[PDB]
Amino acid sequence: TNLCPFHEVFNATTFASVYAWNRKRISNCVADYSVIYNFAPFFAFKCYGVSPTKLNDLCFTNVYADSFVIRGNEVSQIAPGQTGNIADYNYKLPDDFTGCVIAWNSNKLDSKPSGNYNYLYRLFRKSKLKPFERDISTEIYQAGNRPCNGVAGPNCYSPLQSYGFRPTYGVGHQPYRVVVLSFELLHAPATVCGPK
Amino acid sequence: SALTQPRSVSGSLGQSVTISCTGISSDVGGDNYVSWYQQHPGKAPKLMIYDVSKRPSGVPDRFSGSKSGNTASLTISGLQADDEADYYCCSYALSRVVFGGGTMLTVLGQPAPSVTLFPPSSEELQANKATLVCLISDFYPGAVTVAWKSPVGVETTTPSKQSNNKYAASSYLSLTPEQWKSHYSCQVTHE
Amino acid sequence: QMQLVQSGAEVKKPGESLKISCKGSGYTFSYYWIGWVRQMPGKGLEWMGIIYPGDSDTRYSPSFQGQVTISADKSISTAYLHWSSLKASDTAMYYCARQGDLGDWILLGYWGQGTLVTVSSASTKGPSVFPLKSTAALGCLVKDYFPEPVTVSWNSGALTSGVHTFPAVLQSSGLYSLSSVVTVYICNVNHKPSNTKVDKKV
Repeated sequence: TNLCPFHEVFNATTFASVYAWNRKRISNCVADYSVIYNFAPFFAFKCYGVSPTKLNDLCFTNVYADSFVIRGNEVSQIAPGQTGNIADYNYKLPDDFTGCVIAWNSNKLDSKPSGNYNYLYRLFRKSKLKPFERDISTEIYQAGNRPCNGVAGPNCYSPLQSYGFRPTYGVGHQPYRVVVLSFELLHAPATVCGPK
Repeated sequence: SALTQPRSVSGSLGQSVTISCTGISSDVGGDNYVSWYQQHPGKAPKLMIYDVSKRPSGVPDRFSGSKSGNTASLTISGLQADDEADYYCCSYALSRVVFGGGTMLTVLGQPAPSVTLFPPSSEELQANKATLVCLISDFYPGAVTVAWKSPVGVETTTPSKQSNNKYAASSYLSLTPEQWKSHYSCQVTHE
Repeated sequence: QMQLVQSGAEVKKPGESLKISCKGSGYTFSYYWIGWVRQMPGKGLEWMGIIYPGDSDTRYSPSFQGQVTISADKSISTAYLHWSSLKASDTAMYYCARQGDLGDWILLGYWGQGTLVTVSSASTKGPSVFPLKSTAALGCLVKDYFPEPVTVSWNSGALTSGVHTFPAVLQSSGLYSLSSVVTVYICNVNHKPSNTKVDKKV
């Protein structure tokens, strides 16, 4: 059949903010994950429920690639059962997650020496996001009891902050792209498979 | 993919013009990876549009852009003589930039050719050669016709550097000294 | 100020394996990408590749995966193009470009002057100069030169008003020919491809 769109998710120029993680429907393809192994020295390739090696000899019902750039000191939060600003308010994976997390350094691409403010992260929210949830809103978060409006104030602040990634910052503060391939393998019909 | 660009376009001073760029790609993270570059004759490219919803610093505000599906457009709100240059669109969505074929904009404006004939020097005769140089300049239209006087080794170029928005041309009649001394009027015709 | 200068014109024959360079200054030549763009005569631009001076991470285009390799010396802030077994098709004006602080890492913000690379075998001949009711305009006639990057001036650059150098004419013999007139004097011809510099007066 037709090859799988593993391009446009790894070879993309810019990825998306964490609060606007994009999902790409991957169906009716022959998933040849071998093109990822020789892509770059990933910092993390933790697969839950499946082994990275024994991955091209199976089929999946519908796989979704979640792309988003996170900070280095919070890459441990993109995993099952984790907690934190990004885990609770931006992107939360379920405890029963069955997929692979692919993280690698992107300081050479997503980090300008003047500040890449095009990547934002949600810091304040009145409730924690549920698994596979997105919040693209930009409403001012009321921390105090005083009413608020469309303008910031001493007690209601903006919900989205900017990660000022710079090449001079040390490890942990550098940008780290993430590709969370969510698998769902069961008796359901198979739309994507490996190279036989 | 590959971007296609209308090789030639036209316009009039004070009016607007549009350029089409078909073949734009897309990736997971954005779809506005379109940019436009200007390049005058004999100079390097100059970025004028990036992040089509945005403009660079120092570029006139009349260079605005719009996006329409897999196609992007560039609008010059007010054509001037300094806009007679090639425009190349670029798509850098899949980590691989792809340029178009260029669009030569020929603005129409105010239009006679000045001709000057220079006879061969004595050094050319001593070197057993005779070259009659005929010059043409001060004409705006990008077309000029040249002839030689019986009705006539001569070459000439139609285009020329548009320093002051005025075209030019030069012809070089290459003949032997004997054929030159055995006998001229550089005939130039223009609209 | 931010500047990005390239090496001069390089007239070469097939198989000499020349190298073009780009000297960057005015910024940190370690965090900004640096690449090269090709532009053949009359055709459009073509991307070749980029390199991050920090680490030896080079991203090449599918059309230039092994035809040319890009390198960068972070100690001197310079990028290089290394050609091996040049071909007649490599004749083009190669432009250097760098990231920029405006857009994405791949967007070319600032550009260079461009270096002309001519891969030909037309004997690399030098030019011949001849000093040209009119009183008027004086000039000097130059002929018999294949390399196009020729420059003409007057009085080492003292006379500029009324001076106009017109394009050349590539005769059927494979040699160009141009002229320069001064509106009203020593005319200086500098054929860099052959290091042949001559001074003449009308």
